[PDB]
Amino acid sequence: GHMLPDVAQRLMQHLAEHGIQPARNMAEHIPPAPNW
Amino acid sequence: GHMSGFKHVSHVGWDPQNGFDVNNLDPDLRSLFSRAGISEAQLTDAETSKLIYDFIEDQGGLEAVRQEMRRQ
Repeated sequence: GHMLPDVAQRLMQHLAEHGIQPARNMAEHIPPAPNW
Repeated sequence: GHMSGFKHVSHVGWDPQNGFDVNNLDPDLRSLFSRAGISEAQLTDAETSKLIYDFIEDQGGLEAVRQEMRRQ
């Protein structure tokens, strides 16, 4: 929520105004996989 | 602008592609990002972190957004 008392609110707008991928999945970068 | 003497090192524990190195990632930044909603995954995403750095640079730099914490 943009109702933050610091610079953190300013960030929510700046990612949203472009198309940043939410903290969940379906992102570009992948988790490193351990090999045997 | 990056004419001479930029008060915001583009290194900033961040990698141009794979995002902020959350192991070498500044706790104050970590504070901000966690507030903003940006989690560890997002911080390590390309477009996300890239625009986060641009974000930080928009207000003048690292010290600048840190001041916003106590200022806004």
